[PDB]
Amino acid sequence: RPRFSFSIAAREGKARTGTIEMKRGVIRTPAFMPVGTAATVKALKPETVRATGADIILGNTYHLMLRPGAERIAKLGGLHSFMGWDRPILTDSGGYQVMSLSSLTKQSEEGVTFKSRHMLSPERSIEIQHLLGSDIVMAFDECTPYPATPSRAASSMERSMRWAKRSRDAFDSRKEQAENAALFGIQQGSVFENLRQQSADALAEIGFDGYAVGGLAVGEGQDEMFRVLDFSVPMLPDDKPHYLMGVGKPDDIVGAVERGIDMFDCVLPTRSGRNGQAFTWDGPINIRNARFSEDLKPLDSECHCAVCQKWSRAYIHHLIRAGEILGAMLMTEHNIAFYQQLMQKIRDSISEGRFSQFAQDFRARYFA
Amino acid sequence: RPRFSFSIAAREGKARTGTIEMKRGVIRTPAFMPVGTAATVKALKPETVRATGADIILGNTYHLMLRPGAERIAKLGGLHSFMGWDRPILTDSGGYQVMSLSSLTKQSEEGVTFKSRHMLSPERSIEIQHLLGSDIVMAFDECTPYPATPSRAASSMERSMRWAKRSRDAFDSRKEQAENAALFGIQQGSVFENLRQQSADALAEIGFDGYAVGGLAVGEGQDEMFRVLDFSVPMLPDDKPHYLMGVGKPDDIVGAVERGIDMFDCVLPTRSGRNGQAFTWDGPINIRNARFSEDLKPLDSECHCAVCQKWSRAYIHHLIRAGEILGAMLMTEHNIAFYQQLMQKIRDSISEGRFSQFAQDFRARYFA
Ligand SMILES: Nc1nc(=O)c2cc3nc(NCCN4CCCCC4)[nH]c3cc2[nH]1
Ligand SMILES: Nc1nc(=O)c2cc3nc(NCCN4CCCCC4)[nH]c3cc2[nH]1
Ligand SMILES: [Cl-]
Ligand SMILES: [Cl-]
Ligand SMILES: [Zn+2]
Ligand SMILES: [Zn+2]
Repeated sequence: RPRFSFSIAAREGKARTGTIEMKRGVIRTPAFMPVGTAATVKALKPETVRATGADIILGNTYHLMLRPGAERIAKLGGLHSFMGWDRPILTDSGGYQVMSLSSLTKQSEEGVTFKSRHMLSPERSIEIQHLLGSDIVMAFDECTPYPATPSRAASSMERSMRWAKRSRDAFDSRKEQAENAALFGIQQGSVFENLRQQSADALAEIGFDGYAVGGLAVGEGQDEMFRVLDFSVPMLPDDKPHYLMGVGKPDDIVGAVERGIDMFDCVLPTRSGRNGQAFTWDGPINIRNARFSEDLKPLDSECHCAVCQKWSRAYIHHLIRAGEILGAMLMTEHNIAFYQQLMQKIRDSISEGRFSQFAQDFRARYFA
Repeated sequence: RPRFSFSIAAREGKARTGTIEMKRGVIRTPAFMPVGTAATVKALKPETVRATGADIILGNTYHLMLRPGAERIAKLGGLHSFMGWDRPILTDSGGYQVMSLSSLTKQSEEGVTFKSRHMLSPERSIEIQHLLGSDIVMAFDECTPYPATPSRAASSMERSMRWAKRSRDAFDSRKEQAENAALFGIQQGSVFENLRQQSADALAEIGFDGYAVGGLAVGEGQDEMFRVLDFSVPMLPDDKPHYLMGVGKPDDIVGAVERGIDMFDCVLPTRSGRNGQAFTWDGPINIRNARFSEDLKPLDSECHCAVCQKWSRAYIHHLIRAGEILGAMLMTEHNIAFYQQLMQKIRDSISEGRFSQFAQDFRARYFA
């Protein structure tokens, strides 16, 4: 198996479908990555994550470096062995989470020091991801807060680009990592076209295996996110994967694919599952609602998941009302399966040249 | 398949091993029943409960009548369909739980009224268990508090015996229930030999499919519980199953089998699993302890369960420390599997006439 090979099998407008081949497996694109921040996709065994159709999951440098620790995970045989997931794992670099979750931060050209006292930098981030045994390593960046003035966005993006080069160099210096893993760069520039262009130029000059659109899904809303994607995605190399970080709701995913995105991750299906929200083709439902107390239908009428084959809305309603762990388990498995089925329909429709019609049909029903 | 047929295949001293055949499946005895109070064995899919080796699970009249409701479960197709467990279910009658969990109770010859305002009586308890579709129905009784004076124990036991007859009559009046389910009586009498005898006599005169030893595991401790079992179990009909309610720790189970008990239920493996206690052949361990943070061994070195085949102590330690649902799932599956393996070893050793040696070996190692 190759270290990293991206093939585009079909296109429709800006949308693409294909595969990334890696040593630990094949990733079908457009891809959705379930989030496994604490070395677990919450409430699911890895075998169940795979059963839903997931090809790859997301982990986090920031969380794992704090608990259980990067050196510790390496001593225990690496993240794959530790959590029992043998397929590809993409790890975020800490760039976002250090600023989102830390009680106090000190930012400088060297990197970021923070209180959980720890340090992250391009070099340390890449080293941690090496110790974890990540398959797709993210460059260490800064997710510019929204909104930002053009000047603040510019200085932030420029620092990220210097950090991108340091990330590239650190990754390339570690022979085993360079041989077995892939490195993605992260575009910044807030909502500004000229900065997005400068960022894309800088990343392409360095050269990466894939390119993430960073700095979005940070409160700007779908209209603005789509506006920025409209000009930002075409700036990235066409022949490499495009990864939209932290997106999103089903309609966000469809629109982002229409704009050239190949990869997604989001806590929504897992988190909202635990909170009682189930995704269906007719839009989300809250299973806690009294209207479901005697509803014998599955969560979704078409869904092929094991939950929908076996249990009723009424039962899951009871479980979630009761605070039962099995409620969280079943809701989560269903939601992750729903997300994977969405990605499968997207892939199939692009392959068949009917993605535009799929997007239209999807929205008409989902938002009816 | 028969409604109810108990066969004893082998004996050693007071210990027996055999099978109960019922319409929904065979129960190997001595049997351990995982507890499923809220219509779920906490943190496990029914398929996982079955995978551990369980033949039958326990449900509760008291909890289910309050949430989601007995009529509601019947409208939804019965408890088996509702929760997705198609094998036998034994339901406790509410006799214990109404007094243990209710905020206020009023006790009379008719039954018990309580605040969650509801009513339980022999007739209502049997009706609820009918609506649930229970396979083994428990008589509605009173679990005498411990300690009790001989006179208080006597009056309590006598009321339970009158309630046992009312339970028998209510069950027999419902043709579908009498055709498809079994009814067990519950012996009371606290710690007093003469009262236990009077209770056994009363139950045998009425006639039941099985006989539970009630009124124990209520704070008396193992020495006293065993002392009472020594004289109480031989009073019950030899040719019917003997069920010790609410027991217990592994050593309690072994000693109770040595005293003629065929059936057990306890929340210990599930509850203590969630709390970080794992059962092993060398005694329980608390997986949260720092000593496990880098321990690559499975929870137990011999255990055949899926958890022990795949994950380390170190990983489970991390999960439980982090409050992750998967931690609860894995600990629970392992503990329930451990309990089932204990029952299998008990069954095999009695079958082979080496149970005494097994009990000795078990204790020497478990308590080393
Ligand atoms: N290294 C790095 N750089 C980014 O610019 C970035 C940008 C991101 N934007 C998000 N948004 C997450 C949105 N999420 C939606 C569901 C509820 C929780 C928040 N996650 C991100 C992660 C990111 N990681
Ligand atoms: N109907 C009925 N009658 C009883 O005499 C009875 C006696 C019981 N004794 C227990 N003890 C439960 C012990 N358990 C150990 C693990 C922690 C929680 C308490 N459960 C019982 C249930 C019972 N149910
Ligand atoms: Cl997210
Ligand atoms: Cl118990
Ligand atoms: Zn489903
Ligand atoms: Zn095990």
